Amino acid sequence: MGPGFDFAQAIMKKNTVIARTEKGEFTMLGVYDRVAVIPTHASVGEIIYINDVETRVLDACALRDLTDTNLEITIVKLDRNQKFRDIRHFLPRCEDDYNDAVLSVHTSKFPNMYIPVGQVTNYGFLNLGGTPTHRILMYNFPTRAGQCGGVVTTTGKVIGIHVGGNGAQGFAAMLLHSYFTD
Ligand SMILES: COc1cc(C(=O)O)cc(OC)c1OC
Repeated sequence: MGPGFDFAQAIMKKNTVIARTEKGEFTMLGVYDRVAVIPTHASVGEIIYINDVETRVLDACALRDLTDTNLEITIVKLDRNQKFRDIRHFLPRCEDDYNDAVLSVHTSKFPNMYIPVGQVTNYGFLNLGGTPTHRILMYNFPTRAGQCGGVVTTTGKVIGIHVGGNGAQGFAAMLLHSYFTD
């Protein structure tokens, strides 16, 4: 409907797949080569379904900060026959607050879904499902089951992936450029 939705749609159309684990179907952001991200609570194993294709997992790393606190991001390398467009130049370098973000989701349950979530706070610490978590972004939208892994963007930046909510607020894990230096 506007330039925010334009950027979000460009990311969804080329850099997302539908990931299925034993814990559910998730929006999965492809970042470069065969490397993607997903919430850690997806519990990625040795095998994952990618757009309903059985796919070997070459590597999976559940990220933690240097205080050894959960970040809720798993980086997955997929045994896929095709690379993602490299979008690392759209990742922020530092923790920040943002204006006018979009949360985009693509699954069987929620195809081509885009939500204007407005202002995004650098919230920091969250007890996420009982797990102390750092680098959380917060937005005031009543996000639901089915939106986990959803991409959070502004115009020109891919800033986070949706990991939870409390009925009134939604919470995303930050994506930082430094996670994807190879
Ligand atoms: C349609 O929105 C954009 C898409 C892309 C892209 O390369 O996908 C790059 C942009 O910045 C130059 C955009 O504007 C912020």
